[PDB]
Order: sequence, then C-alpha cells, then structure tokens
Amino acid sequence: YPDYDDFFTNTVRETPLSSAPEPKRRFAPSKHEQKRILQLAYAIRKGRILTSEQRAERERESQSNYADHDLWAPPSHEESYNPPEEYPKKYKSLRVVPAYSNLIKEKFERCLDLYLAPR
Amino acid sequence: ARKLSKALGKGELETAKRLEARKPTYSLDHIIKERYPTFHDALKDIDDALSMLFLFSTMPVTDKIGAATVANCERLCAEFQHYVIRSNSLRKAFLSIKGIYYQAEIFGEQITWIVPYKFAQSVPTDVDFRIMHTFLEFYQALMGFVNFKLYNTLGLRYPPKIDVAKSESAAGLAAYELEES
Amino acid sequence: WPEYIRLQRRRKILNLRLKVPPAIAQFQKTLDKNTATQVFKLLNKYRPETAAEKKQRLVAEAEAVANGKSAQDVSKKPYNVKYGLNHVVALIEAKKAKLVLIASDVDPIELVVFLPALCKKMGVPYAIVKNKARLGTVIHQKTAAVLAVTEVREEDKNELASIVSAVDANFSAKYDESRRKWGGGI
Amino acid sequence: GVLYVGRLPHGFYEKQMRMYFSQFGPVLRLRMSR
Amino acid sequence: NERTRKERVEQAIAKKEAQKKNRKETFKRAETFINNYRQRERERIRLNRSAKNKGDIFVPDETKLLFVIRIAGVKNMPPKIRKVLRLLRLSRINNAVFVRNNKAVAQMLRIVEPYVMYGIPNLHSVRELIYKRGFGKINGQRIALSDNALIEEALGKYDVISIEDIIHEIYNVGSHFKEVTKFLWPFTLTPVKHSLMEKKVKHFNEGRKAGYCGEEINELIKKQV
RNA sequence: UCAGUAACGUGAAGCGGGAAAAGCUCAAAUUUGAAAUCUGGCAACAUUUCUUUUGUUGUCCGAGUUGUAAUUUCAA
RNA sequence: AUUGGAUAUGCCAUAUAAAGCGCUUUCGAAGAGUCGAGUUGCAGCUCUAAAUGGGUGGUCAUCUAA
RNA sequence: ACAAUCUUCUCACAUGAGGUGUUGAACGAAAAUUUAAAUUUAGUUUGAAAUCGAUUGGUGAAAACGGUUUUACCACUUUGU
Repeated sequence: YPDYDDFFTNTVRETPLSSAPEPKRRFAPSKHEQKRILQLAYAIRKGRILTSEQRAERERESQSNYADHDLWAPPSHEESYNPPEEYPKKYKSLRVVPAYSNLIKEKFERCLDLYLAPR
Repeated sequence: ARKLSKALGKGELETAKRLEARKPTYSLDHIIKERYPTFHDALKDIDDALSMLFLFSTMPVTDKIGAATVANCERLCAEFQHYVIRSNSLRKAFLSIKGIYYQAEIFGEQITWIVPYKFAQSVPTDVDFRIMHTFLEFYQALMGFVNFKLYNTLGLRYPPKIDVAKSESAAGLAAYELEES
Repeated sequence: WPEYIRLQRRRKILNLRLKVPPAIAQFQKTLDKNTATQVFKLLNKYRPETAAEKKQRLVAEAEAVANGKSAQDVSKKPYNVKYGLNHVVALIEAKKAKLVLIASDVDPIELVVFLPALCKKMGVPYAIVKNKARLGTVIHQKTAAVLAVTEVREEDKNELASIVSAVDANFSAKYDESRRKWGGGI
Repeated sequence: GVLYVGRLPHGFYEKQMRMYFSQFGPVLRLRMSR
Repeated sequence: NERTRKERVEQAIAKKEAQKKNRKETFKRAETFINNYRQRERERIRLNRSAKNKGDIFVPDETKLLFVIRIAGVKNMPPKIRKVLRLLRLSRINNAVFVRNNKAVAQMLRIVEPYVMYGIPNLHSVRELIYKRGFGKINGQRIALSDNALIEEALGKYDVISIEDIIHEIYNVGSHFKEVTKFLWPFTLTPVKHSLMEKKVKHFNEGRKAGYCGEEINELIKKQV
C-alpha cells in the first residue's frame, strides 16, 4: 500500500491537446436549427401547426363547462320572531334577531347522514 | 400531483404552469344520468342541492372550499332565483327564525328551499369542508343541469347572460339577464 | 429481511472495510454543504433550455420567417452549462472548460475516475459534488454525470472568479493528502 | 481565545457577528475596526 | 361513533400542539444576518430619501377613503417603522382595514408603502367585506357583528343601528366613521392557498404586490374572501 | 484442373480455366451556435392483397447526455 | 382482378439545403484476460502485452485480427 | 429569501434651480481655508487586498430606577408618527 505516484500529472500542461482547427459551424447560427425552423415554417403554409398566437387564443374558448346539454332529453314548525304558540325565544325586531350558528352543523349532519348513516 | 411535485421539486417552474391548466377533470354528466332518471324526480330531489347552493354563497372564502366555485354558487342560485321569478313558480314563503324559507313548484313538483339571512358568519371549525367541497360539487351539477332544463323549458339561455357591471353593483337577478334563447 | 436488503447494507460496508486505491479514495471526500449551494446557484441561470420551451421559441421564430421577418442576423451566441461525459472530456482536452463538476455516485466508477487526474493535468479547476441526480436536476435530466461551465456572460465573470476561488481553496487546496493515500479499511 | 476574521462582507456588524458567534458559544469581546 | 370520533379528535389536538412546541430554536445561517443588516440599511436609505427633499405625496384623489394592507413585514424593523405600524393599526401582516384618505394619511401611506400596499375600495366589495369580515372589538374582544342589536347597543351614541347604516356612514364617510373604526378591530385577509402549487412555493402568498393597487386592491379584496 | 501431386495407407493448397460477380455498416474526433434522435398514449388524415394491411401529421408523457441522430470506416 | 420496374404528364416539395473533385502553410482517432508464451484433452488451467505496432510469408514483400 | 427601494431626472423657466449618493487599506504632494485643532486637499497604489494602533464633540429614543445600559451611518433638519 504505497502512496500515489503522480509522476506525470504532477505538473500542468499549458497547450490544448487536439490540434484540428476550430470548425466554422461554432461561429454562426446553428444550421441544425435553421433547418428546424424551415420545417416549422413550411408547416404553417400547409396549416398543420397553429401558430404562437393560436397557441394562446384556442385555449380561451374552452374551460367553460356548466351543463351545456340537457340530461333529461321536516317542515317548519310555525317558529318565527314573534311566535306566540310557546314562550326557543321571541324576537321583537328582525334587526334584533341574531344569527343561528347551528345551521352549519345541522345541514352538514343531514348531508353526512345520507352517506354514512344507514336507511 | 406526483408529476407536478416532480416538476415543482426539480425547480422547473414552466412545466409546473403547463400542467395545471390541463389538470385532469372528470365530467358530472353520466353520474347524474342514472341516479336521477326523471327530471320530475330530479325536481323532487332539488331541495337540498339548491339549499346547499344558497348556503355557501354568502360565507367567506375557505381553504377547502372553492373560491371559483363560490362564483358558481352565486350564479346557480341567482339563475334559480331568476327562472323561478320569470315562471312565478314560488307559491309559499315563510320568514322563520332561521331565515326565509321559499316553497316553490316547478314542472309539477312542489319544492321548498330554506334561505338564511346575510349575517357576519364565522367558521364553525367542525363541519368537514373537505366533505362539503365534495358534496357541493355533487350539488353544482344538479343546479346547472336543472338550469339547462328550466331555461330550455322557459326558452331562456342556459346559462343566462350575466351583466358583470350589474354584478359589480350587486343587482342580483338583474345582473343575470334571462334572455330568451 | 427481504432477499435483497441484506446485500444493500453489505455493499455499503464493503466499500468501507476494503482498501480503496488513491484514485477512488477521493470520490468519497466531497465538496461540502455550503460551497455546494453557490455553485448550483450560479448554474441555475445557465440551464439548457427545456426541450418543450425551446420548441416554443422555435414556433415563434418560424412564424415571422413565414411572413418575411427574421432574427438569425441578430441572434447572439447562446450560453448554458455544458453537460454529457463525452462532450466534457473534449472541453477539458481543448482547455475550454473552466469549472468541471464530478458526481460522487457514478455506478461504474471508471466513467469518471480519470477526470480528477485530467483536470489536475489540464489546469481546469475541479470539484467532486454529491448526488449525480442533483446535477441531473440542473439540466432537466434523470441522472447527469458531469457538468461544465465553459463561458458565462460578462454578467457573472466576476462572480465566477470568486466561486472558483472557493472551489480550489476548499477541495483542491485541502483534500491534498487523502487523494494521495489509500482509503477504506475502517 | 481570540480570533481576527478577515474578508467579511461590507457592513457586517459586531451585532451581526455576536448574534452568530453566540451560537458557537460565549463571545467575550469583539472589535470591528474602522 | 361520536365518542371515538371525539377521542381521536382529542388525540389529534395533543399532537398538533406538541410539534408546535418541539419545533423551536432554529439556527440562523450566516447568510440571513448580513442581508438583514443590508435590508435594514436599504430601508434606512429609503426613509431618508423619501423624507429629506421629498415632502410631497402622490395621493390618488377622487376617494374619501382608501384601502391599505401590510402585505408583509420587516424582520427587526426600524423603531420609526414599527411605531408607524402601531400608528397605522397594521401591527400584524395580512390585516385588513380601510382608512379615510387625507393629506396626513398620505404621509402615512408614503411612510409604510415599502411594507404596505394601498389602493381604493370598491362599493359592493366593502358591502360584502363588512358582511363577511365585520369583527368589531366588542369589549376589547374581536367579536363578529352577527346581529344589529349589538351594533345598535355600541354605536347607539353614533346613531348607527344597522350594518347598512354603518356602511352608509363608511362609504359616505361621516363623523361616526372614525368612531366606528375605533370600536372595530381590524379584519384579517389571510391569502387563501387553493391550488396544489400554493402549498408548495417557498414563502409565497399568491403573489401580492406593493404600491397603489387601486382597482387591483378591490380585486385583491375580491380574492380576499 | 492442379493430383493421387507436394507433405506424412492417408492426402492438400497457390496458379490457371469456368459459372456468378455487389458491395458495405458501426466503435474510436465536440451536434456544443442549442438531443438535430426514438418508442409509446390520445386525436385527425389517409392507405390496403385486406373493412383483416401499412403509414403520415398534430399532441402529451416516456426513453436518451453512463450518448439517441448528422459525419467517417483506412479503399480512407 | 391483384401486382413489377419503368415512360410521358399533372400536383406537391421546401433547396437558407445535400453530394462528386480539385486545392491543400491543418489534421487524420482504428476494437484486450484478446494477441502471446508455458502447459493438459481447437478447447482447459497458470501467466499476461504493444504502437510503424501487430499477423502471415521470403532485411524485404504483403495484410490490418480480437 | 444571502430576494428586496440609490436616485435610466425633477421642478419651475423659457433660463434656471435642484438631483446626496461612493469598499477597505496603503501611498504621498503643496496650497488654501476654517475654527493648536480641524476642513478642502495633487498624484498614487491594490484581489471587496486586511493581523493592535479607537477617533472621541454633540443630539435623544426606549427599558430601568434624577443616575444607569441599548443602538454599530443618530449628525446639527442629529437614534421610536
């Protein structure tokens, strides 16, 4: 188990290694794209590609889906603000009547009963 | 979501935008076909759905509830209010302690819908809004399908044209113009 | 234990209990947490264009040509990080790369075992970073093996001369004897 | 012990350093020369 | 099975407070403080630049009241900034309160504009905002105005008995507008994270903006509740 | 045919004479001014030994930088 | 009736492209437990290469395997 | 969030008036000021470089009990509308 004999890579080589000259296709527009553009450009004249504005506005008439075709080809107990049958509570004014906060828990319980409670 | 989190988790913001527009959405057409055969039977079971449509249309925006669906809850109930007013379908109305319970009759079936007062409501922190958002989606289709039927029955537009300027001024049923189709 | 897990912990430990040659020993000593969060911050400007939105700019390039306009006469030479193993070996031999990044988990380790020796010889400052997949996220790939900056614009040249100086001073200036001795056998 | 850390980003205060060095232990004295 | 549903909910209550109490004392990386000494230096420069030789305001006119919301905050803010935040009643970010537009208000509107966004309130939007987020400081407690009886009890001296009468004294801001806002605790417009991306972004709040949003402030209110 | 010949009872091959003759494809050099490559899913357009066959175009994943195309195979 | 390669002709094509050969003050990458030696019945076992190198034939000629 | 608000003119009038903002360190000139001290202050240099060298006038903002400690560009329009 000796150490690492870096006899060669000890120093630094200053030159590049491959000597073939720089090709001309690294100093100009990518001619593979220029061929690729002409395939898309031709496709517009034949009308197979919807263009960039057409990329935008044909998405906008969609996503409006609210029933665009026809599919078909206990009660109250006389309880109010001034109910005199019994003496809940009696409210003199409608503006003085508060908000019954139990309706949210009651309607959800009725909704959950049809799906979880048996019948 | 295990493609979006792959997109969001690798920093690619643009594919995170390109897939939420094509977020896959099921259709509520064939699930209302078989469970309610008759429109009159659908009229018979339109009370709880319209009541739920009138329920969440006045509260604030919740995380599990849909802010865009709140506009759907506002549009569907107004269309139910405009079409019933145009057909004079409302017969009985009581101003009970809970609110204004409207009893109407459209296409033969007498339907009663309870509507509460517009008060400063608060979150109950006990009703499963996840179960509510699912149940409201089941009620969102019936509100529109009936509007697809009632407006066709009354000759109006399904959905009717809504005046945003009158909606921004809070005109109610006057915003949703019941133009005859 | 399942049939494969008792291998999955043992090839973890046999890389530890055996004698790692100094060529492979440097592939576990790795660039730290801190200085491996700024390298990827500089690179996150020079990502290759996502193949979906390179086409997006190509339909916007090919629509004006179909009318008569153009942009090829005014198209400036692009920039990005340069990736792929065979393209980055030739970017070092030609002394074009300026920061080579080597993954620490290439499965056949011979794929990158000549790179810390080639970067030492050609004078290209190098660092071994974690998680080949972390490089893969940079260039919209599953697993990358190596990257390379060969040319940032004039905007980040002053940033790049500083961040390399963090790479030599932490990886190359340190880690100078653990690359020159055997590893493993813990 | 004492330390003289150089090449700090300009504007860094002893209030910034004592807020960070106290996470390493006790910070008895600090001097940001000016 | 409500008993098991409550017990599991009771078991859910204990785990929520445990992780909130265990996640504490996060270490501050060396990047955070140096930026804090810079962002505070930026705010100090922004204050003196807007104060010295800049004693004029824009004050978008044609509105007796304005909608100003602190969309964010400054960590270890300046003493003048925090006191102004205490003066503007926006002590916490994402708080909602409408204020009367004035030359002195515009000075405050230009004082915390780096940390708050201003605008103009819509007519029907405020009618729903009070109906949705009307929570007055009833006996010092931010209780909602669910009934007009309590509205008539507290604002009886201000001749306000109903929310519509309160809104009429707020839109057409009368002498009781200042007292009604004094009795009312500010609302809280926490941005709603709806889509799956809203819960993943790094410290994002559905992309709020800074400055005089104007009609966009009503649009922000449109998405607020 | 060489030839039952060289070589060691076994046993060729070169040359020559005929029949037929058509050449080539990768790996190894960076497309780096741009994975230009391909399978697959869906939808349109065709098309047929064929309603049974075989493709093109659009679109969305996916494969692929541990290398898919263009280029080159020493005759260069 | 199915089918062949053609001939003429009609419409399309996309060619900002591709190819032959001069001309080079430039470069020119070439396949390993294989070749090879030792050794048991072209295989087995032991060992294990190189770049004007390597192979097969008379210093030369001729070829370019894995 | 190592993201962030430093001025890609303004105002008047058509001529004005403004536009407050710049690493550190080393180096070194000869003059003017200002009130012995300060101010302006050539030319330099250099990696956002560094290894003791801190000067010390004035203004007040919060805790605290009229002292006291805390600001890390509080500067004379002088530290919390």
